[PDB]
Amino acid sequence: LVIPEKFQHILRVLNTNIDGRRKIAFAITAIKGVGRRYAHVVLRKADIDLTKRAGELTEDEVERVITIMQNPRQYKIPDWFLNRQKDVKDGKYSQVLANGLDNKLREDLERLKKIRAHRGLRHFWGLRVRGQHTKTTGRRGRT
Amino acid sequence: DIKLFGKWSTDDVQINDISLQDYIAVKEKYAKYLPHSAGRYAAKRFRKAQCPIVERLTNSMMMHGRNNGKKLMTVRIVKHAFEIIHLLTGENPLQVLVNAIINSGPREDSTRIGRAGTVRRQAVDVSPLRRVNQAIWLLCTGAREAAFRNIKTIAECLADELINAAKGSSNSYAIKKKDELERVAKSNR
Amino acid sequence: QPIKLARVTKVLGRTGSQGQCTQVRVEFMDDTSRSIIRNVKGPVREGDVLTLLESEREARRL
Amino acid sequence: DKLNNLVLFDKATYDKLCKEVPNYKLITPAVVSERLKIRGSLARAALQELLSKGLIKLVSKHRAQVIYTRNT
Amino acid sequence: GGGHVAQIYAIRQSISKALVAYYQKYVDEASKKEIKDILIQYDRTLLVADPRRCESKKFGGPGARARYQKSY
RNA sequence: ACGAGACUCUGGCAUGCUAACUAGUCUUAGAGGGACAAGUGGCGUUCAGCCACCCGAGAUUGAGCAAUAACAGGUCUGUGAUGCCCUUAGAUGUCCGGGGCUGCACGCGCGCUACACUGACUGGCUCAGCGUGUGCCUACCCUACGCCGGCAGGCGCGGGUAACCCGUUGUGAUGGGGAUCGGGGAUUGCAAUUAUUCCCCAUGAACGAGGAAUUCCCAGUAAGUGCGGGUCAUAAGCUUGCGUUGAUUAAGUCCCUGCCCUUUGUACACACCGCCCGU
Repeated sequence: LVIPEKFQHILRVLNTNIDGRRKIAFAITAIKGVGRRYAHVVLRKADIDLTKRAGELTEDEVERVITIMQNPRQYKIPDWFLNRQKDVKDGKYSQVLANGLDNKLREDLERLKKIRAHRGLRHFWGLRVRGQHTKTTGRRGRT
Repeated sequence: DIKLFGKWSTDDVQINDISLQDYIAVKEKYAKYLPHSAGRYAAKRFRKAQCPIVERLTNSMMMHGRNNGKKLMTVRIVKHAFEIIHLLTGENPLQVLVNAIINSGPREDSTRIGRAGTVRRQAVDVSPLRRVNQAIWLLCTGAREAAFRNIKTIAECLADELINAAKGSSNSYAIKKKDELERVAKSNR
Repeated sequence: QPIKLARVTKVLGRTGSQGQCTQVRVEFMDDTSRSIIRNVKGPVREGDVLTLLESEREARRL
Repeated sequence: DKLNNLVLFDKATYDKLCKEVPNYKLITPAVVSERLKIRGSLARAALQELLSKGLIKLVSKHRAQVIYTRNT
Repeated sequence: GGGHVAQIYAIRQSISKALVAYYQKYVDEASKKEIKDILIQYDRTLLVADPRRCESKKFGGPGARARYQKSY
C-alpha cells in the first residue's frame, strides 16, 4: 500500500482555471461528461477496486473514461449518457471541449429565435418556458 | 453472576449510604444491558425524570427534524467506540468519567419576577435532578456545537459522554456558562 | 453554604405574569427541625427532597 | 481552508512520520484526526498496514471507526 | 414482521412465554416461579406491548390535531 | 324536566371461547369478559373528592349525538319545497366547436417546502394501508407476459361482482438537498401551449432558523412522507381519510383575545360599534 508517485501541486486536465481546494474524483463538475453512474459503469467494466489510498488519485481514470467516450458507438453501448442527443445539424454525437462553451450550447436558441416564436422570448428573458407559476411561489431565477 | 453488563459488577460498588443514589441507581429491574428499552418519556410529567440518566443522555441529543428520536442512532453511537475503548483502555475511565461533569453541575437557576420586567431574574434552585438535566441538555447543545460546524464528530465523543454520565467533580464548559448565570442570578440573594 | 437535606411538606403553586416560578415548603431533617418556604423552578414531585445549599434563601409570597 | 501537510513519500521524510503515532497516550484514528490534523483515513491505512505486518488482528469493519486489536 | 421494535422484543417475549409454559407444564410450578421471576425481573416490557397507535385524521385540518391556517 | 354525564361508534387486552381445503388458536369477527379511582399511602366539618405508587394491556384514555329565545348569518344558483311584484327572444335548452382568467410594476386569502456521517444508491435479510373497482342508466371499471432502446407501456393476452384478481398492494459549498431550460421510446387526451403524460449529462440558484403583523398544535401531538377515495379521462397543486418515521418543549396562568356558576355601577335596552355634551 505504498505508491512511488509524488504529490503534485499543479495538475491540469481540460484547460480550465479553477481552484483546487477539496478532494478529487467526484468534484469533477468542471469536467462535463464524466461522473456518476456512467463513470461507475466504465470503471466496473475496467475491473479496478478500491484497495489503494484515497486523496492522492491521479487523472488516468478520467482520461480513460474520456477516451472510451470518444468512440462509444462501436460497442453498441446504450447511448443515453450524452448531453445533447438527436440534435439538429448532426445525427451523430460529435465531440466538443473548452470551458465557457458548453453553457451556450445547452440552449440552442438561434433557430427558435429566427422563426419568430414565443418560446424564444420565453427562454431569453430567463422566465418560465414550460410555465412554472411565479406569482406567489417561484420568485427565484434572478437571485 | 449478577454482574451488571459483562465487565462491571454491583457486588462491590457501594457507598454505604442509601441516600446518594440520585444519579447512579442499579439495584433493581431498571438496570439495562443496552439502553434500548423503547417506550415514551412524554406521556405524563415526572416520567421524563424517571428516565435513567444514561438513556436520557443518549436520547436527548435528538434535535433538528431529521435525526428526531431515531433510537437506532443513539444505540449505534453508544455501542460504537464503546466496544473499542473498553478493550483499548485497560485502566479505569472512572476518574475523568466522574470528575468532569457530575460535579461540574451548577447549584441554582433563575425565574421570573413580579408582573413585568425582563432585566433581571430572581435566583432559585431545584432539587439537583432538574438542574443537572438542564445542564445536560445544554451540554448536548454544546457537544453539537463542538460537532456542528466543527472537527470532533458525533459517535466519537464516548469519553465526553462518560464524563457527562458518571459521578462528582468539576471540569465542564456549558456548565461553567451555567455557573456564570448562577452568580448573575445569585447577585440578588 | 451548607448542603441541607429537607423534606417537602406542601406545594403552593405557580407565580408570574404568565406563570414561571413554583412555591414549595420544606422542613429540615437535622438542623433543629423546623419549616421554611422557598421558590423553585421545574418539576418537584409530591413529597420529594430538596437540597438547601444555603440556609437563608426565602421567597417572597404574593 | 484545508491545511497543507507533507504527504510526499521520500527517502528521508517518509520514515519519520510513520513512527510518531504510538508515542501518544490515547492513540486512535479519531483522536489523531482531531489532534494531529490529518485525515483519519491515513490512520486507517496505517493500522491496516500494521495488520499486514502480522502484529494485530481484525475484528470488524466500519467506514468511520475500524476495529483492530491484539490479545497477547 | 417488519420493524425492529416489532419482531425484536417479540423474540424475547416469545422465548420467555414458551419457556414459562414449558416449565409450568412439564416439571412443576415453584421452579417456574423462580425462573420466570428472574427473567421478568430483568425487565418488564416482556409481557406488555405498546398501546400507542396512529389516531384518526381529524376535522378541517391536515392532521389529527393541526388545523388549516385561519385567516382574519 | 331538558343540557352535562350515562349512551352508540372507535382503537387498546387474553399460557381463554364460538370455527374457516385463501393464514396453521397469529388474520377475520363473537353471545361475552376486563377499569372501578379498584388496592394501599398522603391530603380533605377526614364528605364529595385530589395527588402518588405497586398491580394492570390499559389509571382526567379519538370522535358522533348534543337545552328554549336567538341571527333579519347562508341557502329561492340543491330541490312541481316555496306567495308573485318583473326584464328579454342575445330561451342564460342543445352542438369534438369559439377570448379569457396559465397575466407578473403583486392589492389581498388558502396553498407547493428541513440546516450533515442524521440527508441520500450498494438493492447485500420475511413489511402496513384504511379503502376502490365492469349495463334499470351505460357508450366510460381495477389490472398481470411478449415486440424491447433501460422499465407504465402503440397491439393481442387472462383474473376480478371482489378476504377468491389487481395484491402476502475531516471541517463546511464538496461528492449533499436543484435557478430557469434540451435529447430516448412518449401511456394515445381533437386543442393542453389558451391546466393530461418518465429519469438519466451533475449547465450552479441569499446553497447552513428569517419587515411590521403573525395562524395551528400537548403523544403515536406537530412535522416529514407517501397511498386511497370526492371531483374524474388511472385528470390534484384541493379536500377527505389512511398508514410509515416520529418528538424538543408546558401537566401552568389570567398578562393579551375570549368565556363562565358572583357582587357591584350605569343616564345603555337599536343594549358601549351605546348614549351623549359643546360656539
